[PDB]
Amino acid sequence: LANNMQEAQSIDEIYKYDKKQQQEILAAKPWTKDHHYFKYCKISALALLKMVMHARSGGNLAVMGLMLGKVDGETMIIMDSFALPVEGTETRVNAQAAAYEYMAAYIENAKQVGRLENAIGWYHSHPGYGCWLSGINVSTQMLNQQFQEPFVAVVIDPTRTISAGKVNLGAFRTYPKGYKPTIPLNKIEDFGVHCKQYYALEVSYFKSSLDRKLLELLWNKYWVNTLSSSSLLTNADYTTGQVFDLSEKLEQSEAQLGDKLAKATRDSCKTTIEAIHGLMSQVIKDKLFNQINI
Amino acid sequence: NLLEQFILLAKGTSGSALTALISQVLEAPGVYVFGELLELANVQELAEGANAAYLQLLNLFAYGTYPDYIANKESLPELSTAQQNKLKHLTIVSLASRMKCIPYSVLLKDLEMRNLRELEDLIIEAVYTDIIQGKLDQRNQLLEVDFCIGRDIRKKDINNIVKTLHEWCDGCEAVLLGIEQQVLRANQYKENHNRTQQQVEAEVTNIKKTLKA
Amino acid sequence: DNTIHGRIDQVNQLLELDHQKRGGARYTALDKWTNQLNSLNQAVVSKLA
Amino acid sequence: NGFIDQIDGIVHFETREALPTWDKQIQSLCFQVNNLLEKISQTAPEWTAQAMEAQMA
Amino acid sequence: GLISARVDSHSKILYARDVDQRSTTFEKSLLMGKEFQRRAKAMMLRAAVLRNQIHVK
Amino acid sequence: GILKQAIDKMQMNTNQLTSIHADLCQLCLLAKCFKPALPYLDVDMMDICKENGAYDAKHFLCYYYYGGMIYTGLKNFERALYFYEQAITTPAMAVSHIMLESYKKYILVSLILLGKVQQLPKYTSQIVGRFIKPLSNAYHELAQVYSTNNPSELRNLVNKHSETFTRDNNMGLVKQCLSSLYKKNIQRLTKTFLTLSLQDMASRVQLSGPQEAEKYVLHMIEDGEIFASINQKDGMVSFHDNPEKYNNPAMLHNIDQEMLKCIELDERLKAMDQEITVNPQFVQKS
Amino acid sequence: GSVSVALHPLVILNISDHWIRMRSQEGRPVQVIGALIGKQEGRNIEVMNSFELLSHTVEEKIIIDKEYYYTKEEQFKQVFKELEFLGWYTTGGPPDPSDIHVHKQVCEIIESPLFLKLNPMTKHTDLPVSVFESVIDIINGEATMLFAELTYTLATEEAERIGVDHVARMTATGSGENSTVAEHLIAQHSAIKMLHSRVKLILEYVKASEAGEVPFNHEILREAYALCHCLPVLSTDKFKTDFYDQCNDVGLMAYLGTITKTCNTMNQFVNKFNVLYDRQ
Repeated sequence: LANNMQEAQSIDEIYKYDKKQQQEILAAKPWTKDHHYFKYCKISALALLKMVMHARSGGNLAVMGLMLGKVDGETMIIMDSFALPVEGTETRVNAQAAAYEYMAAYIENAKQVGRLENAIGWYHSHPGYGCWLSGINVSTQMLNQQFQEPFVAVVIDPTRTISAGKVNLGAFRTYPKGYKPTIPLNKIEDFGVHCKQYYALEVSYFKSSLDRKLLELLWNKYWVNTLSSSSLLTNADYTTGQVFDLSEKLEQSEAQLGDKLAKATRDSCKTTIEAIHGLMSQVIKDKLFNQINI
Repeated sequence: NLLEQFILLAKGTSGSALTALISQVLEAPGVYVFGELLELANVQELAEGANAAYLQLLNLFAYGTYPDYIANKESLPELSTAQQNKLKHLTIVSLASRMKCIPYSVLLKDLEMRNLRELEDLIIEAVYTDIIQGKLDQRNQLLEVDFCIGRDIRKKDINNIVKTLHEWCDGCEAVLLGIEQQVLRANQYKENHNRTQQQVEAEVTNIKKTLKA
Repeated sequence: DNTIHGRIDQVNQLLELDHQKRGGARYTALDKWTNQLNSLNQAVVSKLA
Repeated sequence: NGFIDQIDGIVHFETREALPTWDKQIQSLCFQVNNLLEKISQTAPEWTAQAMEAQMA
Repeated sequence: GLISARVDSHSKILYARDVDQRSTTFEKSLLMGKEFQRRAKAMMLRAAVLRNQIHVK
Repeated sequence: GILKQAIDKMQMNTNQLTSIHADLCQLCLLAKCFKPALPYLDVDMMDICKENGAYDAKHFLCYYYYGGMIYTGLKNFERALYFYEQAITTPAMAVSHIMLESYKKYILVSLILLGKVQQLPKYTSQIVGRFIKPLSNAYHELAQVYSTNNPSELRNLVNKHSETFTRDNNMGLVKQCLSSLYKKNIQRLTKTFLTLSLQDMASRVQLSGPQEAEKYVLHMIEDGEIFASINQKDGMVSFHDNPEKYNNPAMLHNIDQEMLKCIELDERLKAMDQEITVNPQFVQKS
Repeated sequence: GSVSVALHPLVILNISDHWIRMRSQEGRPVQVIGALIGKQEGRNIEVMNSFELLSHTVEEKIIIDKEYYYTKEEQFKQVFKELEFLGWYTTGGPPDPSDIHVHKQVCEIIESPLFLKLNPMTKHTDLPVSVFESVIDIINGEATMLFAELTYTLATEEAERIGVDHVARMTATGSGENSTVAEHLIAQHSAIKMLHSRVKLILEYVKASEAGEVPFNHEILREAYALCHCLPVLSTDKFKTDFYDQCNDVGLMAYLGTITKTCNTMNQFVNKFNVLYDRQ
């Protein structure tokens, strides 16, 4: 924990809110020009944890809520998530009367304490029903996007997440009216009949310096799973798939050349860095264990 | 375990009864490490007299192996099948302690048996009693051991193991140091590159020049 | 007819099955990348000059 | 589970793959270290407490 | 290249040939790297001679 | 040695081609001294000093031509081919005898090293394909005869056009091609057979004798171009083509060396690119 | 002891986010204060959530707002049903009389308030989170009050475990000015450090046993012998061949992957040269 910096780190400016910049970016409205504008959604660790806990706590029923944050450039930042007092069946949720009063009161109370962020989106949980936009979510997301432009639909699946051990969070945004534009068919199948109406987004997560510092001492028995990590063995299929997509991207960039090369180089660097990190861990293990009593 | 009852019931006995209890312990199934028994005062004082052969047999069972037993076959008293089986199992444990890949020829030489079937049966019955765990292989004629019990240790050999542990610690330290060096260098590289980026900053100064012209 | 996965050793009168061909497809993938890179190299060496 | 090679008359039941065995043995070593430390703490709580206190500082 | 086989003209036997995937992949990748390095070292000289504008007048 | 001493103390950086390089290469070629000039040719030469306009194009064409001869005297055909390719691809819209000779020697070296003439890069000057090729015609038909894979006809073709080769001072390069045709045929034989009789090999490669075929195979085994063994009990030759398994630290070292070379190349390219961006020549409103 | 308290790995994240957000907003580090919620089952107290609280300052005294607390208590009951006020938290180091004053003021709300202390500016590897319990002693005269230290647990839900593991295994949060090599090597360094500490403790114990200053245990010594007779783990030739094969494969994957980056730099350089040096 020493021989480094302990003050405001380079992962804390993401948590800083600038009112003037947000006002300028809201007045600019760069989203209306290119409709494929937003492509990245950065969610805080706290927001994701709260969303997953609330979705799982609902049991087999469906739950819904809001999420705060802001928007910068080509990315949407989602910082906090607060639930709603909704009473939904196994398929549909309504949020009839007490949900909106809760929204207004909670936003006002949060602004009282110091929460300077505004509402940035809504989320609703599919209890084992995959991760896609239904014919009602599409309509309500279009309704929200028509007037409150900075918005995003987050879909979470609690049952599948708890059964498979991996979170299933999907960020989506709807195209406006009249916007038309051995390989698996899941690309069309896993979406509803409105597959051409909405498009997904790249979901990433971030955490603060204090978040990582406190989570470093979260538990002191994963060291065994790190020493006997067995890297380059549990994700070989991942690396082969990455190599295949990298070859496809290289072919596309070569066709274009005859700026697309930048993302291909980035993907290649990422895959190679992962492989080199795995080899480094294996070399460290070999030096630690097998180089003793020779 | 089981040796606790034996030592408790043999605490208050001495003489030929002590030798009988020692023989019963050596014949008792499920007992493979006779460490606490040797600490008894009666067994220690048994050295002087006409029954030193039993103490020598106990020491051989605790530390020695089958070739050591066959070296002084005449000196030691006769043993039954259970004692010989236990001695062979302890010899297998001692061999597996040094190397984790025991050739068949070495086992045949030390255990003094002819047929390969007998050796395989002995190894299997030693695996059954859970002293060792491993797999035999007839294609290459070798036994691979994944885990073996810790045999008895003498009082003066403890420093030995201590030394080895010390070595391991040292190695760990070295690795840690190396890692630190590596990361430091990496960070330096990054910062150096950032310096080059700041040199690109000077470029916009030239842009100011094209403002004049 | 692709109903039996094996070959016949006629000299020794043997039939060898197919307990082989493990997950080496990764190598195949790498091969693809190789040739792609080759082409792209030319496209940079004779792009314009 | 296993196959049969008839000319050699050998039934192969199973075979390890080296590196997974390496990881398993490393895990067993770590488990042995943890168990030994737990037993050491159980037998002499005050001595191990003093030793950990001295090592921490 | 129609049929992958090898002829043994001692007992007159046609053996089947199995290609080693890993070795072939490594060899062709090394060949590609060598060719790319040669092309780069040629192009750098080409660019240098273009900067000086060398031609026979 | 005078010019070797002068180069280090007169030119700026070890990667800088100067006119005196051509003079020193000419001196080494004319004096039959090939060793002292080696360190001055192994290093790839990048950037050319302006010499205040005194560096004529001819001095460039000579340096990559005469030096090429050096690499054909030390049996380093790869670097000779590279030097000839660099000499050919010089942009110049005027016929020069140096370019013609470099083209002829490039054809000969490509025929010796490989089984075919390597394709010249398409960015070369179009004068090579308009005036250079028609004048150098005997070498093209020699390449065609080599590619048709008939060792008997190559000797007859060499005999027919002996005066052209002797006029251009090439007696010693085409003969090497004729000799290497047999090695190429033997290697192609190894591409198909696994165990071959010496008489059968002599008949297929037209070596006219089992003893001569055995001697050729032994020489090629010594040189390392082929992987084979000879059993004299039956006069047979077997092929064991399992040289490398990629499971040794030697290949790790080779990959490390390739990585180091690639990294150095990338750093040099990045430095040159960042040096280029200073000039205000363009990028005003775009 | 006292009342067994069960802490979830969501309160601590709430406190950390609170501290980070207010420190970023105010520029300088500050002190944050809130309120915990949970359940009371017999002799067991469980804290599972927390919400922020508003506090004002009168010279030196810190006064917790009561009307805002009441509105928040009425609001949070709609979403969470079996949740009740349990205690209150703050961020700070050693205990302070300001904390005792705040706890005494807060005591007017619930009978047995807890006291969760978080250390955001810790300077050691000691646990930064400490659960304190303030029970009113029967000491007469001056109220000599020392909050009893509590050994809290880490009771956690299944979805909470999944989310906590996902955030713990996160690595893309940085990869900016700090090299990813540093982040990859830090985990290995920490794991090796903990293993080295454990083996150092074992070495110290065996050194003490061989010294004779501690009772001689015949079982732990033989267990140590069994452990120490297996450090060269799986030193067979097949393992060495597999290790070399893996190293060669990763080296090839690095070569194919440095070549493409060099080619991309090539393309950028040639593009720059073909505009800023090419004569139209």
